[PDB]
Amino acid sequence: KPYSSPPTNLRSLRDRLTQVAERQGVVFGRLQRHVAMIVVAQFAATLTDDTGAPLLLVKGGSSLELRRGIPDSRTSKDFATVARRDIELIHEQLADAGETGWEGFTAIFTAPEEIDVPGMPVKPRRFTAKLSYRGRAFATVPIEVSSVEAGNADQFDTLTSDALGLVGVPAAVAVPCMTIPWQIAQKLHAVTAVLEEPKVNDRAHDLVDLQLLEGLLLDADLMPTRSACIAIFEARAQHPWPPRVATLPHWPLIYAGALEGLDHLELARTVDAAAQAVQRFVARIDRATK
Ligand SMILES: [Mg+2]
Ligand SMILES: [Mg+2]
Ligand SMILES: [Mg+2]
Ligand SMILES: [Mg+2]
Ligand SMILES: [Mg+2]
Ligand SMILES: [Mg+2]
Ligand SMILES: [Mg+2]
Ligand SMILES: [Mg+2]
Ligand SMILES: [Mg+2]
Ligand SMILES: [Mg+2]
Ligand SMILES: [Mg+2]
Ligand SMILES: [Mg+2]
Ligand SMILES: [Mg+2]
Ligand SMILES: [Mg+2]
Repeated sequence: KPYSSPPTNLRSLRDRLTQVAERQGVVFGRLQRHVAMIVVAQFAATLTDDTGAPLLLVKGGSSLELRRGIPDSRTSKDFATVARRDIELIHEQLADAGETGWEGFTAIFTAPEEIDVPGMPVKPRRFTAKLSYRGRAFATVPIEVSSVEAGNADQFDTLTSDALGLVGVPAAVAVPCMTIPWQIAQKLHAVTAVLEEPKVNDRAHDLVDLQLLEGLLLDADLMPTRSACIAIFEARAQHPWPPRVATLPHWPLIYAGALEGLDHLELARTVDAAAQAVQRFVARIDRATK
């Protein structure tokens, strides 16, 4: 029933993914995008400095899937990371690791294009991972790499998934990840940001993530989160800490879009409620002491 040898080719792999998808309540595509992200994360985890410390830490929506699992988290198109070295070192090293492969998987990485963010001197970079399995093309994953800010690469947590084990690829998955205080600081800053005149802030989906993150924090001291929020808000030097959590006019339907699939969780069902929940979280963080 569980597979004793790895899949011999892509068809047998897709076929096993679909049997696992139905076997436990997921759409085939969500599970496939998740396997592709696990594979990309394993390529990123082979990038070590001369002490063995990771060079890339996963963040954003990919981190949250790993933390909570597929059923209890938002679908994440992006695979975002924070590097502790320059991209040119990062991009060459991924192509290397992508060529060596991992348990049948191989990857090709398009060229990094700088993107524009006005609060960071070092600009973020986006490119794409074209995955293959035993030679045959498998999936395409957007990647976002950005620079360290304050101490957000100082520590990491190491998350695992057993998705690939279900389809008979037994090797352990262990992905270094940005810690929650810094995920909270970054999403808080992005969700309360006011942008330049061409564009508007569409990030109502971050109000879901911030409610998930507050649960994962549980009853821990918030002093590390407060320190991290102070640090991100000062370094970027856009709007000040503590921010006001403003709802924009198109956000009701975007927010409702970000809740798809999460009926079982205890989350605010409307955007106004979500904003309030996030504002009380902000007030909690700001009051933290010793
Ligand atoms: Mg085939
Ligand atoms: Mg299926
Ligand atoms: Mg199966
Ligand atoms: Mg460097
Ligand atoms: Mg590219
Ligand atoms: Mg710091
Ligand atoms: Mg650590
Ligand atoms: Mg963010
Ligand atoms: Mg505290
Ligand atoms: Mg602290
Ligand atoms: Mg105001
Ligand atoms: Mg909905
Ligand atoms: Mg609704
Ligand atoms: Mg609170």
